[PDB]
Amino acid sequence: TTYDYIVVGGGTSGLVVANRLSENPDVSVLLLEAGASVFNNPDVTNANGYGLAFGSAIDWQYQSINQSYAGGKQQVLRAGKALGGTSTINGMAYTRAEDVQIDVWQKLGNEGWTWKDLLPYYLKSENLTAPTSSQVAAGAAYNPAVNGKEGPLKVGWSGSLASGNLSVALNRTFQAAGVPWVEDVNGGKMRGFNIYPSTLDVDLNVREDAARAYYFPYDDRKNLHLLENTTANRLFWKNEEAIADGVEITSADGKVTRVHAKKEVIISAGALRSPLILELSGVGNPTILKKNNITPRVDLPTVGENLQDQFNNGMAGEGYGVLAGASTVTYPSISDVFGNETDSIVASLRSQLSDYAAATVKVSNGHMKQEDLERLYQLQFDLIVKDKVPIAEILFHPGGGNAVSSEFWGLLPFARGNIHISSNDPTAPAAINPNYFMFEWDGKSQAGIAKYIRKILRSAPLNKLIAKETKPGLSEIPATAADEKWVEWLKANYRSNFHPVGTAAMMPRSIGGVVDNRLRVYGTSNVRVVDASVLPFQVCGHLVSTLYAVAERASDLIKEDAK
Ligand SMILES: Cc1cc2c(cc1C)N(C[C@H](O)[C@H](O)[C@H](O)COP(=O)(O)OP(=O)(O)OC[C@H]1O[C@@H](n3cnc4c(N)ncnc43)[C@H](O)[C@@H]1O)c1[nH]c(=O)[nH]c(=O)c1N2
Repeated sequence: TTYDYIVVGGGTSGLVVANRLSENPDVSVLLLEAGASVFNNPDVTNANGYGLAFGSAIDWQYQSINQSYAGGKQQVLRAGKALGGTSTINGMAYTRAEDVQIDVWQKLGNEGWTWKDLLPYYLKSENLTAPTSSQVAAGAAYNPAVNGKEGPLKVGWSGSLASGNLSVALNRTFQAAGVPWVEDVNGGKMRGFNIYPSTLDVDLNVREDAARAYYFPYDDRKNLHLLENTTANRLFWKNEEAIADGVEITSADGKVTRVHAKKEVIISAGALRSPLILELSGVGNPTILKKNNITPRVDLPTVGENLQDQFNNGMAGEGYGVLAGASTVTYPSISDVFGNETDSIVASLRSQLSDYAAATVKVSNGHMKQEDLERLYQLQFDLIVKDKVPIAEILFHPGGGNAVSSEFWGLLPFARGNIHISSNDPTAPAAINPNYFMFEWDGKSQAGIAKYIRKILRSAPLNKLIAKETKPGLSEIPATAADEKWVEWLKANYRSNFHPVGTAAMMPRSIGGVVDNRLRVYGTSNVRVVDASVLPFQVCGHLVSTLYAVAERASDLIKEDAK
């Protein structure tokens, strides 16, 4: 029951760390995973199975508090309970981030974290299957210079991919609206329309989750150990800067035991669990810890703060006939969405930034300083307004038969919330509050994006295919309706976009960070967080690509520190 490294959470990020640290045959690694294999789970393996696993035994189905700035309801925040984590239940889209938005990580004080520092690790993680000519005819494309050829994560396009009326029409309609087709959204400039690749083993025609990528091909390594169906409760400490001695675990039979780490404990339980594990271990806000019958070990009160999530809405149209083709993504900038209204939207946002920052201070009861929040919000504002990073993701796909479905989300809302333990019982549900719709921009941008989608459906040449909008439809929201009617409908119908970051944010400790630029938790010698918790801001694209790259990079930092 002693190992060099214990990796808590056999998920998207954790499996990368366990894979890379176990490359040294003299280093022993223990993975702790609450779930089990999903190698044979048909809701997981099906390349066309997104959504099948929702609400099943492999979905944690975490519950938020009532969202008082939105519709007042509790929202589910889905997450994978499985070897492979959330990569087993996700939408399989493989898209990255805007170069300048990774560069901001260094601007905020994280030395060595820029697009060019992370780029080799995106490449290291990936093995892209080049598209066939029929896939190229459907619009599949890539830039060879920005895609890896030999990494564990297989990426590619469906063998079923075929050009069809809907995707040809969407491409032409966006181009006419001034949004160009881009060959690859993964080279650091994401704006455009694209037939995006997926985390797919194209030869096997199965979802390429993190366990199929980083675990099963390597599972006979004698130095790589898995304890599945096993829940990590908390870390325990050597008897000053805190030195983790190991992890306390509960097995399937309910027995509580200890496993010991000789070098480090890496916490990779996801953004909605890693901060809870810290809190249960005494690392966090001492007032919250003492209220919940925990003895504080490290006074780090921003654990669980700076939670940032996006929210997703859906729209739909009906064709005159059957619609087919590629699934598309569009990443429009603020001016693509707002056109002539852009300057007005920008001025309104500019005028509110300081007030947003003031309101966010209260969320943490002042454990983030107003001045630091204003600095962070100014960086996000500049990315939106000056660098013109995409403000939305819009997916369009055939919905079956004559249906076209769109799913979309604002990428850079300003609302921050938090997650905290609700007791010292490791099984108790956390208090999770993303504060969806807290700030005017967050809903106003969402409404702008929805109106833009309505306009695209009615624009040539796509309009020749589309009989009418069906969701919301013109009866529910007439085209003469004010913006507030859009915001009301979006509030009533959104879901979490399941993209939470920031709950153990990488920032300097003086401005409220939880981990340093080597992902080590402040106040500890040998504890790291390596998962979405550490991203200090949202990214424009889909999270796994960046989380794999971050975990690949962390693995090198861990190896260096061991030498
Ligand atoms: C429905 C849906 C749809 C999408 C997405 C998410 C969701 C929920 N995402 C987001 C992406 O899939 C997600 O952000 C990452 O998989 C999260 O990886 P992490 O390593 O942070 O946590 P992740 O959740 O993967 O891993 C945490 C692991 O820790 C385990 N665990 C938790 N608590 C534990 C404890 N106490 N003890 C032991 N084990 C514990 C969990 O069971 C899990 O295996 C996505 N991304 C993308 O790139 N493309 C997409 O198309 C989508 N779409």
